[PDB]
Amino acid sequence: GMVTVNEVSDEARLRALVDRVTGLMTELGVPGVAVGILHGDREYTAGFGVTSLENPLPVTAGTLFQVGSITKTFTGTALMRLVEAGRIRLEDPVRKYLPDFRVKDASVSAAVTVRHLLTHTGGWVGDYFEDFGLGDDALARMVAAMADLPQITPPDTVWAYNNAGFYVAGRIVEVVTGKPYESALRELVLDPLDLEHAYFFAHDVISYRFAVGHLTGEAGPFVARPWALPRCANPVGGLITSVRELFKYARFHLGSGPNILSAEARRLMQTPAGAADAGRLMGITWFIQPVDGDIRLVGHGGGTNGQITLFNFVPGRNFAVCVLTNSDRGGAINAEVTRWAVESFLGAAWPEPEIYSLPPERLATWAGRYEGVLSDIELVLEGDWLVLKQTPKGGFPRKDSPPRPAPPPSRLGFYAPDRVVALDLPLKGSRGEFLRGPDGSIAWFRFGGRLFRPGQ
Amino acid sequence: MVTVNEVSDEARLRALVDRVTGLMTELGVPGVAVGILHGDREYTAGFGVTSLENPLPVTAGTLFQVGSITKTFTGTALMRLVEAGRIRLEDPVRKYLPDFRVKDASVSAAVTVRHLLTHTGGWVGDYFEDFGLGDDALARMVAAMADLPQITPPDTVWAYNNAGFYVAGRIVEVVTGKPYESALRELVLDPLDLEHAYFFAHDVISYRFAVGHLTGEAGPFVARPWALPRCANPVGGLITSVRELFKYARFHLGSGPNILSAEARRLMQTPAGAADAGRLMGITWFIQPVDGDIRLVGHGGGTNGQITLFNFVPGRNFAVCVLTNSDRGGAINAEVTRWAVESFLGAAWPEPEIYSLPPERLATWAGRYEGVLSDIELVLEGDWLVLKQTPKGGFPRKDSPPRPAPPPSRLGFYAPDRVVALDLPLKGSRGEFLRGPDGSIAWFRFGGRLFRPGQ
Repeated sequence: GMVTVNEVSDEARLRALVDRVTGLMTELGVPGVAVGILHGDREYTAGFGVTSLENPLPVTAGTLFQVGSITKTFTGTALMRLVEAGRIRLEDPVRKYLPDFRVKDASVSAAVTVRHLLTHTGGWVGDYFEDFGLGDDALARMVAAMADLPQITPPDTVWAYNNAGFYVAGRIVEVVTGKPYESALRELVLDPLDLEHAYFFAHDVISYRFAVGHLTGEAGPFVARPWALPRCANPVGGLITSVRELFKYARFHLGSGPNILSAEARRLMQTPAGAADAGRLMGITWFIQPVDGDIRLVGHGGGTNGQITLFNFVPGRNFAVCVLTNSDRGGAINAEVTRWAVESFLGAAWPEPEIYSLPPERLATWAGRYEGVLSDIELVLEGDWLVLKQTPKGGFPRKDSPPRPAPPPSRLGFYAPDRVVALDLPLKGSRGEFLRGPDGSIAWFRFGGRLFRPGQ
Repeated sequence: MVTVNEVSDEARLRALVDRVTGLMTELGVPGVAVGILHGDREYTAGFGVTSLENPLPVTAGTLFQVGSITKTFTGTALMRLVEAGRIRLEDPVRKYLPDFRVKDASVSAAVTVRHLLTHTGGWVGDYFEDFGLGDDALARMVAAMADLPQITPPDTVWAYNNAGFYVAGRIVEVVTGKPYESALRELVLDPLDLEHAYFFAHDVISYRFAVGHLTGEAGPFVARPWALPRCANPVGGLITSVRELFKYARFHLGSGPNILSAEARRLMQTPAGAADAGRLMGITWFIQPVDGDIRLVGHGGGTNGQITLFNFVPGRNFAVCVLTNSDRGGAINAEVTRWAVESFLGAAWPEPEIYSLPPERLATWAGRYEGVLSDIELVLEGDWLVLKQTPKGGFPRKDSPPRPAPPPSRLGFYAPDRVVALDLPLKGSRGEFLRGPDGSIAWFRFGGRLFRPGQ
């Protein structure tokens, strides 16, 4: 059962895209993929596949997807909204607005600022997902539950993707505004930017065209259940929107949109506040990726229960690209579509780092167990290559949800000292870094933004 | 030309599929789902599409908003707490809700649980607002009922009372110590093995569901908002399919597991008095006599563009199910139910005989009639009285816009002070003029709701 090509705005221009994507989906098993490209006054949209495997409908440019972690930028934009009005400062401590907030470390609980949450420099355990109902008290109970959150590293030491840090970021918006986050996000960002179809609950998306998530196991893909994230995770990644609205979001952040943030504040979100992971830079919620001289990708990735998305934009060039898939393997599509649009519309040259292996005597020093909070990473020496074998521990989306189907193993190839990238689909493209301790021993293995402790 | 999706028995339902395929193109309903249970044989029939913007074939497993049918589920939970010796229908409400209050002080102290389940409260029945998506939504609504005025004193004039089930549902919450949606699972839903019986959009979204359709001037369109307030879940927030309503039907026929005693279900199906339009009122059940010993026991359902109907005949292992996703599906709810009764049991449907009234006599019933959710105008046209409904809004939410008014319908008499509409989509709805002791018209009961004569 091959994939469908539902809608293509320009057929001749996106012809290479149509064939490049229509191929991958057959490979990975992605049920549906929505693409949107922006270049000056022109907008290029393309829809592939079906919304659901059980309930198929053609994926279009207006199809509603769960953009996932892209919502963090909306939370940051809403916070910078409050910074411009003189109500919040990024250097202010969190306890200035939530005096009851606390994590396991008391010294960190009193020194963490708003800037720490938006730059993932808190240091506590990030991937922490519980459910506290569907009422407006869900987010306030999430933050109070963070009192047991242990410290992985002290703050401002080793960069770590922090989902839990945005519970506080959204809760700060709740307190300073005095309204629920979903209403406040709608008040400061959605309504002024004319984001018509941008929702947080399933009771607003049912009557339209939406996508469901898919997990792929041995015998193929299947619908991912449950479809909805906990309400307390909405400031983290609970937004549901389409390509046509992500275009409006891109125009604003490119300086070509309305002024809910002055240009000065918008460029501050896109100024590197420090290093992130895998050669990326950390803005204010924004990820910055150097490419070709002045050309650098600003954006963020997304991923819920079976819905993997990506959003990027080039400042001063009026360029943007959105890719929204409904499979746990759509990240491979997210990368190739983003790369082609930059190489096709901006004519840039991409930094393809040289892939190499090492003598197996050295590779044996990297193999072993690597323990995370959401999954395990398993490196074993097979042939002249190191192979990554991931194993989800369970706990997503709910604390009782089952372990998701593990992806097929992939070979690891070095492109720099202590830096690797996966060479086989569907993990192909994900970079990793071995952070070593003061004695020279492996202290962490950062992969996908998360830190894994060497167990051996 | 409407696609036929599923038929369990094409031969036995040969005449059925033809009647529905024609009735859908006439009224404009996008999809219906039919389920017939007779003995050990079950007959299902899938029809049409789940949506006009996003069609999908409707099957027996397609999730429909059964609407006010949920009231029967709420009464089943309370009747389960009846058997456990936890609650009593004759007990006042304040025994379980000591803070409960309506505008009338005496009624607040005398209303019982039986009053809630039999629509005999007397306060304003149609009262809807929103208090969030949390487990506190039902508590804030019952507390907001402290201002609901009295239309009539209790046990005087029967009237449909949605509000009473806010309290009847809240009584389940306090007695069990769980949310109302959870308490229903623990009491009836899970004991009867009905997985696909949900209340929230976030649980139905991953499956096949039907969206509501409203019929306006430019034709039918997808009804927004799809969602009902969480506090209205004890009123009519249940979402399920035909496959699950069979087990629910089988249970009340006795051919299911006994979470309720046999005499309890019989006491639920026993008429506790007269309701509206010749129907009888049991414990949440609506009883309509048709022929001899055969009686239709069931309930209607109505949400934002989804009309449903569920009836069963005790003593015959018989039950019918018709779920439509458009506001004009009521004629198909009656037609399929009417056909199924005398096709599988062989009875004779009570088709009322109509007689005409001179215009000098009809003019005594004409005038303006004011209601809560809609307005009624009775107009003399030729040798007939014409009903004109004018909704004012407030459904599903207190700020929702008024729905398109249904086409007017002529009114024909079948008994003194008793009418029945003759034109679609109102064809079949009977009305009643209740006369005060002084002989003047006190109320016009239409659609189970009361209307005051205009001043």
